[PDB]
Amino acid sequence: QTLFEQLNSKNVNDHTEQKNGLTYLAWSYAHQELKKIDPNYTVKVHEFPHPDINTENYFVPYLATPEGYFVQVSVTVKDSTETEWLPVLDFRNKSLAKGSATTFDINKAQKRCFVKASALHGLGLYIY
Amino acid sequence: QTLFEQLNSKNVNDHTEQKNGLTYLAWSYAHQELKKIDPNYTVKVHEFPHPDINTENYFVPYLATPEGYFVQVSVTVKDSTETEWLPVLDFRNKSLAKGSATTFDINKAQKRCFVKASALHGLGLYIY
Amino acid sequence: QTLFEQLNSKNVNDHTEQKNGLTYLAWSYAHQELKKIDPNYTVKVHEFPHPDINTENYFVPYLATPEGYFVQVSVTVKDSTETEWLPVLDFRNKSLAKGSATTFDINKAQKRCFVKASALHGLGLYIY
Amino acid sequence: QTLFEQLNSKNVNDHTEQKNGLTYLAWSYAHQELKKIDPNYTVKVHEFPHPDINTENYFVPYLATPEGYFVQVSVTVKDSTETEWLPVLDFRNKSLAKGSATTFDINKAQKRCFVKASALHGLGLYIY
Amino acid sequence: QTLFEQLNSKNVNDHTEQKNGLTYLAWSYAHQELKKIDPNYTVKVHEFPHPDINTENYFVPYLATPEGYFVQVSVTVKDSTETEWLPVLDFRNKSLAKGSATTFDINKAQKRCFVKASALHGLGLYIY
Repeated sequence: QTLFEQLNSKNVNDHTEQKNGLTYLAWSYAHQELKKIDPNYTVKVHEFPHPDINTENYFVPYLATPEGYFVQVSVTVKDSTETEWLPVLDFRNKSLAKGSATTFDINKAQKRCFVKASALHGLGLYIY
Repeated sequence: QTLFEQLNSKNVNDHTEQKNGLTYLAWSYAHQELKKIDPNYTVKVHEFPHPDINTENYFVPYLATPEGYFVQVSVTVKDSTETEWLPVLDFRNKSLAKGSATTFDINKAQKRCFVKASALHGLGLYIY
Repeated sequence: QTLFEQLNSKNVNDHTEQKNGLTYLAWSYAHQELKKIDPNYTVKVHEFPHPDINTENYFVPYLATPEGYFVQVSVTVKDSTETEWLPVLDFRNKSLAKGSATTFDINKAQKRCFVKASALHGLGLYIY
Repeated sequence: QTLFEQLNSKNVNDHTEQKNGLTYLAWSYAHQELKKIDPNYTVKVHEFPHPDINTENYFVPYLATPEGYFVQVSVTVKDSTETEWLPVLDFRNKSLAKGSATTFDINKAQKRCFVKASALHGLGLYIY
Repeated sequence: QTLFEQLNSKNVNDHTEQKNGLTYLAWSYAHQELKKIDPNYTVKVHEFPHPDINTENYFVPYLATPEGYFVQVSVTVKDSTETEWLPVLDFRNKSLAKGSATTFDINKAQKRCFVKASALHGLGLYIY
């Protein structure tokens, strides 16, 4: 068949967490399923220059913008790349203004952006 | 036949949400239908220099203008590219002035601009 | 025959909205009719430097002038290009002074300029 | 015969509006008559540097002079170009001083300058 | 015979207006008579740098001098060019000082300078 249809036709319902009334598939499950399909696949978290620090060659792993925070994750399986963006959010799914976000929030957003970019491939597309 | 007519003759009415009295087709449905027609298609969100931050090589994913906010999405299916613009808007469909928009608003506008650019292709043109 | 006469001899009266006592043909209808005649046609919205912001490589999609706002749309069907200009206007068809226009107004003016440039081709010339 | 005589010998009286006691032929009629004679003809609205704004590569579609406003339209039919100038005027046909003209006034003057330049060709010369 | 004698021996008395006790032949009549004699003839309105505005590449269509206003028109029929100058004047045929002239006055002076330059050719020389 094809990668999209094979991956799309799977049930990731069992490995999900209901937090805030939303459904999330854990990254651990996503990491193994793609690993099975393709043994060698790449996950890259983009790094962007920081607006406040002017030191040269200083690149943080997230985008800080005057309006908030952004993350980017690029998942490449079998020579196909799917990029994704996401806003960093609170535990209550509310936006975080400049200077109100901790490093633990960014890491959670980075992990969440990975499982969503994988959903651009057939796996668990129905949840999003 | 042709891509426009094939895509135009589909019913996307079932997968729609009535919010504020407007009809919207979910991106998830748009992502799969184009994926079926063409296995390898590209979605690109344009990035523009930011008016307030003067750091070099700093590119946000939206356009901030003294009059408001703009987003752009370019969808390429089978070597044909359809670009689209849209204003970032509130939950009540009202405009957001400079310094009043959160990152969650931009992401929603980005997703909405994707399904509208896909409607430039035959799919779900009737809604817009 | 010829493109002008074929396009000119059509009834776009059914797909019109009477707002403020003026007659407007919806863009959706214009997008499909030209798409039928020519499968591959281009719509380009011109981008102009902004008078107030001095950042380099900053190009907004409209013209802000000390006297008001202008938009431009270039529609190319079958290797023929028809450019058009229009003033951005209120819901009451009144002019908007510098600093009084929202991004929702510009987008409406951009869509309206598209259907008028298409009317430079035979389609719906009688309305304007 | 010749273009001037053919075009000159036409009755554009039916398609005229009596406003302020003057006679005007609508642009829509002018656009179709020249289109018939010549399928491919060009209309160009000249763009001039603006006296107040010093930004580079900033070109408005009208001429603002310390004494008032000017517009220019160049109509080319069958390899012959007829340029024309006109002052931007009020609804009462009075002059507009620097800083008193809206974008709606400029557009009306641009359309009027087009039908007058076409009158340099035989069509509707008698009105002016 | 010759262009001067042929053109000189015509009666333009019928197409004249008596304003302020002077006789003027309308431009419309002049435009058609030369058009008949020569199908392709050129009218050029000279453009001069403006004394007050220092912006580069800014050229108005008239000459503003500390003593008043001047216009120039060059009419070329059959490879012969006749230039002409004229002062911009009020409705009462009085001079206009720097900063007292509107764009409507300049346009009237431009049209009048055209019919006088044509009178350098035989047509209607007797009036001036």
